[PDB]
Amino acid sequence: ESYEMTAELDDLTEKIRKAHQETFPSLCQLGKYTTNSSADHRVRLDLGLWDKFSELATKCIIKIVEFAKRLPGFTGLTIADQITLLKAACLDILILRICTRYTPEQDTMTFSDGLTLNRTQMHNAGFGPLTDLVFTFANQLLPLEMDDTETGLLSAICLICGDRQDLEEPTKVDKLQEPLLEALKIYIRKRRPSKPHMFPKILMKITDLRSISAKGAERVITLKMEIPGSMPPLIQEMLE
Amino acid sequence: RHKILHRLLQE
Ligand SMILES: C/C(=C\c1ccc(C(=O)O)cc1)c1ccc2c(c1)C(C)(C)CCC2(C)C
Repeated sequence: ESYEMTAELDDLTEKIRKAHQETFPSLCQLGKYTTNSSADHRVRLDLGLWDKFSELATKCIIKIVEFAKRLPGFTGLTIADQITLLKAACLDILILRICTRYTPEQDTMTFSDGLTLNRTQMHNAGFGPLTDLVFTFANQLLPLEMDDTETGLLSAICLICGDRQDLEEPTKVDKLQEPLLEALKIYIRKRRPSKPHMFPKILMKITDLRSISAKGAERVITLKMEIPGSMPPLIQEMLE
Repeated sequence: RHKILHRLLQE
């Protein structure tokens, strides 16, 4: 019930919480809405759903860039490094975000505009063979009971990763991540003083996200062959 | 090249 003072980290923690909430609405504070598109059986790809999904995906990528620019120090890195970090973690952050909007009761996920799709629709919107993997991840994430602070910190840790290849100032990146790592650990103990194992458990989730995002890249190639036009440009650049 | 991301990051 007692904790040493950590004003600086507390402050950083507050800034990250706000960056996330402002760049990604909460599941509760939003009006959910559905669609009847190919909601019953699975199809190779439902273009109507894809249209909306790729649009929301483009917008969330933009939100993630905004989130990045709100992280103390991020803009202090070279533009090259900013781009490298964002390209390396964007899909991971996108997957984490949608999974935190999973509703197990109805087996659905809710996008930032309220669109709520069931598993079959998520599959038909473009998730394809990655659908069950993603739902499994979301189901296993719920028990961690992460809030916006923990989610934002995890996204920030994933993004500010000095291990990414081709960084101009990897060390400078490592320097930025440490406070975030420290802040997440302390904040976790704040909420759960009994679960001293929640920190490593949450950190592990990042590696879990990677296994899915690594496959997402392959899904891009397949999607390119299924859709009539070009892959939305921003999605192209991020997975490029 | 990442004309989109550059642009979004520069401003
Ligand atoms: C997980 C995801 C997108 C996404 C997350 C949150 C919102 C929101 O509005 O809140 C919108 C979209 C996503 C984006 C692109 C791709 C994938 C998932 C998979 C895993 C299917 C691989 C292929 C591409 C098209 C790169």
